[PDB]
Amino acid sequence: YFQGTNLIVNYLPQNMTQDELRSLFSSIGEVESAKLIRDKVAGHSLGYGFVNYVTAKDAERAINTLNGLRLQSKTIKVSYARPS
Repeated sequence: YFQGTNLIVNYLPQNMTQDELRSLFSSIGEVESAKLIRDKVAGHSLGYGFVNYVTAKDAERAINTLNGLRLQSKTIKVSYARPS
């Protein structure tokens, strides 16, 4: 089974801010960094972000707890950020 600290969070609502993203994930455990991706020109969210936990165990708990969470008209996807 895969262990890691780094997550990608997809299908976030357009009005979710980086601070709200950080907060949601901070409820599980200590967050090393949370970054909401936005567009260059218009400042609008691209609807996804990266959340890295201090501990691997907390990233796993974040996936199990928050994957599939329904926010507004979106079902979010939380997974490990892995290459390919």
